[PDB]
Amino acid sequence: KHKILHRLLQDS
Amino acid sequence: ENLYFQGASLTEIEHLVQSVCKSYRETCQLRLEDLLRQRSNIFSREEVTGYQRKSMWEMWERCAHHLTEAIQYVVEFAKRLSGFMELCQNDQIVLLKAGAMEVVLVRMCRAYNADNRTVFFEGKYGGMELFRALGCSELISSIFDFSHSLSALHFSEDEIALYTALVLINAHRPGLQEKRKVEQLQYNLELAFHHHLCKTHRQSILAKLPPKGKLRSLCSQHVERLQIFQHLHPIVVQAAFPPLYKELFSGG
Ligand SMILES: CCS(=O)(=O)c1ccc([C@@H](NC(C)=O)C(=O)Nc2cc(-c3cc(C#N)cc(F)c3OC)cs2)cc1
Ligand code: NA
Repeated sequence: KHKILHRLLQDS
Repeated sequence: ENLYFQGASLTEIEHLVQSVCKSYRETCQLRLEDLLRQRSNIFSREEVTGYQRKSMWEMWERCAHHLTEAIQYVVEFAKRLSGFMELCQNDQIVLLKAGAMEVVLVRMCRAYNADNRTVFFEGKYGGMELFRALGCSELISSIFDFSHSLSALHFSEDEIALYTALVLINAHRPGLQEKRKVEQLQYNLELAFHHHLCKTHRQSILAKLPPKGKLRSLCSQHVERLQIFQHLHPIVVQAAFPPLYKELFSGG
């Protein structure tokens, strides 16, 4: 249940 | 939301060429000149034997980590790509899940030396024998062959930038919510790529590019070989595989 993609997409 | 979500003029297509090439230059991970220069730094027979003696799980873990690092640069490229951040988060994730690996496979041809059939891995150039401990020689040789066919095209960095943008912006990916928006973005990126090939007298490469089915088969084989490894070493995947790698290739 990992969710790194949304973190990467959200980080600015 | 974005100019490239509607019909683009020639001047706007010219601007897209420049933009895609810049987004790629800023996220290419390794510079081509560094990769070219290191071609003479080849693993010794002793070093090759060292990799061959490594356990299957330790080789799988090292490759997953290196692939995860390459994928992180692709996520950044996507983020800098015109129109991508204007798509909805579902579409952004669909496109990256289906496409990140494909972009990595295309990018890898820069790290491949067609003269001796070696690839840049962990500081030096090694042949497919370097990966014998993995126990998926059919997938390794198929990736080597793919890198070999792309290397025959003598791709420029600008060509890789434009082609990978198209690999990623694919309106045929299953699960896209704003399909027409992606279709328009893809069309403008196709025009950008084809304009650049027209402008540099490189339209002869169009019939030589691999079929879309080829990148899909390579990605499917990877997912399949990962499931076979996962059955043999489930705690290795769960404990030591990068979380991003698992999110993309083993459903989390
Ligand atoms: C992809 C972007 S770039 O061209 O800038 C770039 C970045 C890093 C590396 C490199 N960095 C390290 C530290 O090692 C790297 O990660 N090299 C890998 C090769 C393979 C690999 C290559 C083939 C083929 N051809 C076939 C395979 F089966 C393979 O995986 C078993 C996996 S990881 C290479 C290229
Ligand atoms: Na090459």
